[PDB]
This record gives sequence, C-alpha cells and structure tokens, in this order.
Amino acid sequence: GGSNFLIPNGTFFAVLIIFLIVLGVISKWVVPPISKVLAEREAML
Amino acid sequence: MSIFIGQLIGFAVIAFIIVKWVVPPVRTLMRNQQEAVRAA
Amino acid sequence: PNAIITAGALIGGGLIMGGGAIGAGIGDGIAGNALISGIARQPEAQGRLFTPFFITVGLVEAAYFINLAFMALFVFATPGL
Amino acid sequence: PNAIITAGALIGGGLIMGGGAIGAGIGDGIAGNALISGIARQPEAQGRLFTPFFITVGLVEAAYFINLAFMALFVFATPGL
Amino acid sequence: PNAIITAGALIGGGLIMGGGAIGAGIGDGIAGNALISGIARQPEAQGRLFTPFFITVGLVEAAYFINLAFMALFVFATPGL
Amino acid sequence: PNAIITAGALIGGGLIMGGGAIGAGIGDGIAGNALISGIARQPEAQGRLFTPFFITVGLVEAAYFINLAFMALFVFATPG
Amino acid sequence: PNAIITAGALIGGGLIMGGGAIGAGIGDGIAGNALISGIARQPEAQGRLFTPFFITVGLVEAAYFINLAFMALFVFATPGL
Amino acid sequence: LDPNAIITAGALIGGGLIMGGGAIGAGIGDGIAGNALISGIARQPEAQGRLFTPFFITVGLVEAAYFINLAFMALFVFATPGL
Amino acid sequence: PNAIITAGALIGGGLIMGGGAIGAGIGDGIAGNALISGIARQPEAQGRLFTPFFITVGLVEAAYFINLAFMALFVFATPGL
Amino acid sequence: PNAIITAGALIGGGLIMGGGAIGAGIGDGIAGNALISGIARQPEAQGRLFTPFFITVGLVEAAYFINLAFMALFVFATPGL
Amino acid sequence: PNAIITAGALIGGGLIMGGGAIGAGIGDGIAGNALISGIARQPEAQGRLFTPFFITVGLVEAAYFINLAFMALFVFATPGL
Amino acid sequence: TILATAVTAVIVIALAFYLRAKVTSTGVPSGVQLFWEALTIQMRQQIEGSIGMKIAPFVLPLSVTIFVFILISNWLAVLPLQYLYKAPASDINFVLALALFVFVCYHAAGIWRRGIVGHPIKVVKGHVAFLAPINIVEELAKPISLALRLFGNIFAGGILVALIAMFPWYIQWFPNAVWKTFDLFVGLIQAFIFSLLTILYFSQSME
Repeated sequence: GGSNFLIPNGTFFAVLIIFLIVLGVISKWVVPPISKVLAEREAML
Repeated sequence: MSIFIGQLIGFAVIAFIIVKWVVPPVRTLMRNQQEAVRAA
Repeated sequence: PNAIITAGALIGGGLIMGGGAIGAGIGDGIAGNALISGIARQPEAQGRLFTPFFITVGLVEAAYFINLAFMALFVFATPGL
Repeated sequence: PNAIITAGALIGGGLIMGGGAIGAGIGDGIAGNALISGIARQPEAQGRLFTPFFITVGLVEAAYFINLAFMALFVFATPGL
Repeated sequence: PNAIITAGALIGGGLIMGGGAIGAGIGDGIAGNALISGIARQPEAQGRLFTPFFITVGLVEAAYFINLAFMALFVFATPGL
Repeated sequence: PNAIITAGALIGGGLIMGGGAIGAGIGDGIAGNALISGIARQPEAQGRLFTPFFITVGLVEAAYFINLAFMALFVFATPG
Repeated sequence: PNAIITAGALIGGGLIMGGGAIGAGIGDGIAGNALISGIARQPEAQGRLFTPFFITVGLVEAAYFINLAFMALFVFATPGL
Repeated sequence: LDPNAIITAGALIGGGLIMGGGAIGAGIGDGIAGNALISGIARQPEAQGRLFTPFFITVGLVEAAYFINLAFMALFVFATPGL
Repeated sequence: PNAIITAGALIGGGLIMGGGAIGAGIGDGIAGNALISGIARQPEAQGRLFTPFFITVGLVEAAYFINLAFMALFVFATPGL
Repeated sequence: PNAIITAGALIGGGLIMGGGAIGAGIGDGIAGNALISGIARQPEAQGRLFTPFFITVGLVEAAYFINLAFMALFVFATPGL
Repeated sequence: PNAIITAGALIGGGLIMGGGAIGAGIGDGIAGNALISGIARQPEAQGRLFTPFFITVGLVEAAYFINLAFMALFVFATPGL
Repeated sequence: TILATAVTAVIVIALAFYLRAKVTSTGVPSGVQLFWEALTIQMRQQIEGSIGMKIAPFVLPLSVTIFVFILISNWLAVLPLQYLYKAPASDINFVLALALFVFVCYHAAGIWRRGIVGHPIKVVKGHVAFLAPINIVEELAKPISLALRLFGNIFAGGILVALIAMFPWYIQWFPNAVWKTFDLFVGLIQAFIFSLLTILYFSQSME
C-alpha cells in the first residue's frame, strides 16, 4: 500500500502533448474569428 | 453497488439544485446579452 | 519499528492539518470582513468586490489544501517504512 | 505495537481539532465584527449583509468540518494499524 | 497497553479544549469589541445589535461546544482500549 | 504504569489552562480596547457601555473557567 | 516512577505559564494601543481613560497570576505522585 | 528499536511542524493582503490595476517564505539529515 | 532519573521563554503602532504619548521578565530531583 | 543513543523553522496591508512608499534568515552529539 | 543518559528561538504598518517617525536577541550533563 | 491517467469546431460563442490593463486554453462515475505539464525581451538589493506556487470523495452532494486564478 504519489511518471509528456495540440487548435480556430467578431461588434457600437 | 447508488442520488440532488438555482440566472444573463446585441 | 514511524506520521499529519485549518479559517474570515465592510459602505460595489474576494479565497484555500495533500502523503504513503 | 499507533492517532486528532477550532472561532468572530459594524452603520443593510456573512462563514465552517472529518478518520479508522 | 493509550487520550483531549478555548475567547472578544464600538457610535443601537451578536456568539460557542463534546469523547470513552 | 497516565494528565491539564489563558487574556484585552475607545469618543457613554463590556468579558471568562474546571478534572481526578 | 510524573509536571507547568504569558502580553499591549490612540486625539483624556485601561489590565493580570498559581500547583505541589 | 525508526519518526514530526507553521503564516498573510486589496477596490473602483501590483509583490514574498519552509520540510522527510 | 527530570525541565523552560517572547514582541509592536500613528496624527505630542507607551511597555516587559525568571528557575534550579 | 539526539535535533529545528515561517508571513502581510492601503488612498506615493516597506520586510526577513541559519546548524551539525 | 538531556535541550532551544522569531517578525511588521501609513499621510513622517520606529524595533529586537542568547545557552552549555 | 485528459481535449476540440462553424457577426450571439467570447473579453481586458496587447499579444490564447483545459477537467469529474473518471489534475504530471510550460514560456519571453545576459541579472536583483537573495528563490517559488496549488486543491477533493464512500448510501448521498457542489465553484475559482497568475507573471517578466 502507498505509492508515493508525488514522483512524476511517464504520463507527463503525453499530457503536455495533448495540451499543446489543444493550444494550437484553439489559437487558430477560436481566437482569430472571435477577435474579428468582437472588433466588428465594437464598430457596431 | 451501494456506493454507486448513494453518489448517484447525490448527483441527482445536485443536478436538481443547479437546475433550479444556477440555470435561470445564467440563462437570464445570456438572454440579456442577446437582447443587448439586438439593441441596434 | 514500523509502529513508531507510523505514530510519528500520524502526529505530523495532525500538525499539518491543524496549521492549515488555523490559517484557512483566519484568512477566510479576514477576507470576508473586508468584503462585508465594503458591501456595507458601497452597496452597489457587491458585484465588483466579489471577484477580488474569490481571488483571495483561491490563495488561502490553496495554502490550506496543499497542507491537506501533504497530510495525505504522510499518513497514507508514509516514507521510511 | 498497535497501542502506540492508537495513541499517536489520538494525539494527531487532538491537534487537528484544536487547530480547526482556533481557525473557525477566530474567523467567525472577525466576520461577526464586520457584520456588527455594518449593521450599526446601516440598519437597513441587514438583509444585504447576511449574504456575504453566510458566504464567509460557509468557507470557514467548511475548513472546520473538513478537519473534523479527517479527525474522525484518524481516531476511529486509523490510516494504519 | 491501556496506560499509553489513555495518556495519549488525555493529551489529545487537552489539545482539543485548548484550541477551542483560544478560538472562543478571541472570537467572542472580537465580537464584543464590535458591539461596544457600535453602541458607542450610536447610543440607542443596543436593542438591534444584541441579535447578530447572539448570532456570532452562537457560531463560536457552537464550535467551542463541539470541541468540548469531542474532548469528552476522547477522554472518558477512548477508542482502541 | 499508572504514572504514565498521570504524566499525560499533567500535560493535558497544562495544555488546557494555557489555551484558556491565551484566549481569555486576548479577548479581555480586545474588549478593553473597544471600551477605552468608546469612552474616548463618547465621554459620558460609560454608564451604558460598561454593561456590554462585562457581558462579553463574562462570555470569555466562561470559556476560561470551564477550561479550568476541566483541567482540575484531568489533574486531580484523572481517569485510570 | 515518580520521576516520569515530575517531568510531565514540569512540561505542563511550562505550557500553562507560556500560554498565560502570551495572553497577558498581547492583551496589555492592545489595551496600551487603545490608550495611546485615545490620549493622542484627546490630549486631556488621560485622567478619564486611566480607569478602564486599569480595569482591563487587572482583568488580564488576574488570569496571568492565576496561571502562575496553577503552574506552582503542578510543579511544587504536584497532583498525584 | 532500530535507529532509523527513531530518526524517521523525529523527521516526520519536524516536517509536520515546519509545514504547519508555514501554512499558518501563508494563510494569514494572504488573508490580510486580500483584506487590504478588497477594501481598496471598494473605496477606489478604478484602482484595480494599480493595486494588483503591490498585492502580488507581498503575496510573492509570503509564498516564497512558505515554499522555502516546504523545501526544508521535503529535505527532512525524504533525506533525514544526519541519519 | 536525573536525566529525565532535566530533559522535561529544559523543555518546560523553553516553552516558558518562547511564550513570553511571543507575547512580548507582539505587545511591543502593537504599542509601537499606536505610538507611531498618534505621533503621525498630532506631531508635537512626542513625550506626551511616550508616557503611556512606557507604561504599556512596562507591563509587557514585566510579564516577559517574570517568565524569564521562571525559566531560569526551571533550568538552573530544577524542581524536584 | 545518537539516534535520540538526532531525533531531538530534527524536532527542535522544525519548531525553529515553523515559528520563523509564522512570523515572516504574518509580518510581511501586515506590512503589505499598509502598502496596499496607501497605494489605494494616495496613488502618487508609490515611490517614497516602497522604501519603508522594503525596510520592514528586511527586518522581518533578517529574523527569518537568522532562524533558518540556526535551524540548519541544529540539523546538520548536531551541537552535542 | 546524557543523550536524553541533549535531546530535551535541543527541543527547548527550538521552542525558545521559534517563539522569539514569531514575536520579532509580527512586531516588526505591525510597527512598519504604522510607519508606512504615517509616511503616506505626511512627508514629515520619514523624518520624524523614525525615532519612535527605532524605539519600537529596539524593544522587539532586544527580546529576539536575548532569547537567541538563552537558546545558545541551553544548547551549547546544557546544564545537567 | 491519460484518457481522463484526452477526453477533455476532444471535448474542447469539438467545442472549438462548433464555434468555428457557428460564429457570425450578422446574427445572434445565442450560440456557444457567448462562452468563448466571455472568456476572451476578460482575458483581453486583463492583459491590456497589465501589459498592453501589442507588447505581448500571444498570451491571450494561452490564458484561455489554460483556463478551459482546467475548468472542464475539474467540472466533468462531478458526473457519477464513482464506481471510472478521476480529475486529471489529481496527478502531479498534469499540474507540472501546465505549470512548467508556463514557466519556460514566460522566462523565454524575459530572455527574448531583455536578453540572455541581462534578464538573469534583472531576476536576481529584484525590486531591492537585499531582496535579491530572496528574489532568486521567488523566481523558482512562483511556478511551484502555480503547480502545488492546483494539485492540492483537486487532490483534497479526490481524497474526500473516496473517504465519504465508507458511509452507506443513504448516509452517503448528503456529503457527496455537498462536496461536489462546493468543488464546482472552487475548481472554477482555481482555474481562473491560475490564468490570472499566468497573466501577471508575464506582466512582470516582459517589463
């Protein structure tokens, strides 16, 4: 019993990779369209 | 499994709580922002 | 031999959680005192004040739960056995 | 061997409840100090102020009852024995 | 064996009551400071101020008496024996 | 053996009274702070004001003397 | 065997004296804080405010000397033994 | 008794003391700084951007003390200095 | 035997002096805070405020010195034995 | 034998660092509150305000470093083994 | 035998200097808070308030250094050996 | 231990595809764009206030992703999978993957900004000369302050939820519900504070 849960395992690189791809995907698809939309919405105001 | 049924009833009570209290205000805020958008 | 180490681990976890609770209670109370005084002074400041309050709470509750997790480490996975 | 572990566990639980009581009492007192100051400042403000007071007291009491649960764990269901 | 366990038990119950007394004294004194300051600020305010002072006192005394009851549980009726 | 219990009892009674004295001293001091200030800014309020002070000080002294009695229980009539 | 009890008595006496000293120091300091603050903004108040300050100082000093007496009880006139 | 046993017990108790004092100081300091920040944002609504700087400086100092204590705690528990 | 009593005595003396120092420092600081703030509110009041400050400092330092003397009694002149 | 000295040394050093941590954190927070309040009520003051704050923080951190250094001495050198 | 004495001595030294560190830190911070506020209220503070601030910091640091010296006395010249 | 994170990844990816196809400036905001946009506006405003957009433009997407990737992973654990899911932040690996990446990014920014030789000196000296000894330690305490915060806050919950399991169901339903209700709000708070602290570290690194 007990596994000394503080010490990192191999899963670290995998979680980092699946965070990095999410970051790239977001930076492309979420942010440009929304910033364009927010700018145009401010012009509407 | 007793644990599963107990935590399931817990999830049901929290779902009811969110449905009544949390849902109407957030939807009201979203509706307010939609109407504000239209305002022009 | 494992016994004395286990007793020491339990006592250490108790000290950890006690200090954490002291700090969490006092800090949460003080932050709440600031919020309540502000809401008593500026009634319409409630909304804008809630955010810094939750930031302070996210600092103090973290100061607490870090010790709580280290307590879990001491008690459930005691080193040195 | 088990007896030493039990004694250590009781000492740990005592430390936990002591620290938790300190924190909870002091935090609730400070929040009450804010509430009384406000309810003296604005007699109309009691309905407004009861809300952040319950919020702060909920945080403090949550820390206290968390310590209480872990104390019961240490005493009656010792993590090791 | 009973001897060591009961010794640890007395130490634990004492830690419980000590932390409880610290918290109660400080929190209730702070509430009284708020009450006294408010009643000096407004010489006709006593009637209403007594109520939330009793509320905060209720919270702090509830914490204190919870700790006291758990002390009684530690000392007279120790587990593990 | 009983000596072990006795030593634990003395330690516990000391912890009890120490915590009680910390709480009671600090609370009585804070109450005196509020009293001195109110008596400073309300020069004549003293007559109405002493009553809340005795009341809050009494609510603190109650915790103190309760801790003291339970300390006497631990020490003089220790279980065991 | 008596030796163990006497050592525990010295430890408990130290605990009680330490707590009493903490409380007395901090309480007398906060009373002095109120006194200095009062005499600053109302320079002639000294002969009025001397009264409640000594009442508070006596209230605290009573607890200090009471704790000293009970430590003398544990140490010199040890219970049990 | 084995010597490692006594030494490890003392080490765990010491680490508990260290982490407890650290947590007390960190919680109380963070709380007082947050009280200052909240009251300042209550009396000066637009000040948020000026106030966030000194708040985070004081919080950085406090957390650095806390995590120094934590590092020495980790040393105590995982290395047992002087074993 | 003598070893046990001496160890308990040293621990008790440390408890005494530590609590005394805590109270002394916190009280001296609380007093100096009022001193500095009062001297900031009405500049010319240096010695006039100094007097109450010396009185408060005397109370707190008297508590500290009494605790010091008791610590000396514990260590150098161990009771019992 | 040496093991008992080592354990006592670890416990002492830990008490040392815990007290130092409490003091450093609380003093730094208390200074930070004054700094934040001054920056809230006097925006242009920051330049002259930062020096006294660093001075107070420096006094506190000096006490903390002395405490840490003596803890290191205790734990790594065992003065008396 | 001497080992137990040394262990008690080291634990006592840790207690004393830890309490002293708590007091020094908290007191220095509480003083600096009044200093900072006063300097926020008036530039004359940076000139004047330094005499009171040095006085208070002196009353605190004297206690810190004296407790440090008594710690050295316990640990390096342990009476009882 | 990984699948729990991969699920949140595929969720946020599908959400971004939904926004991409839906978003329009001609029509209504009723769709999901109110969430992505409600986050983007707050982050834009915070960074513009602190560091200004044009000095540090790239930190907005980073902040919004380190917010949602944490929020979804904390909230999804409320579902009654108690039995298979577990909050991924309960493992040190996930917390480090976020915190050390934030660390290396903002320090690389300090380097790009002030240079490889000057930026270390600026980090060591700090706001005060005698603080510099503690400044060189704060420089490393900052990221641990980001990591251990999440780790503890979510692991206390992952522990308490398994502790409550030792009660029977009828007794169990109350505490489990109360705790998960608490954990929704507390996880949201601890994600927001992580993103805010990231923004602030960048603010004091670019300067």
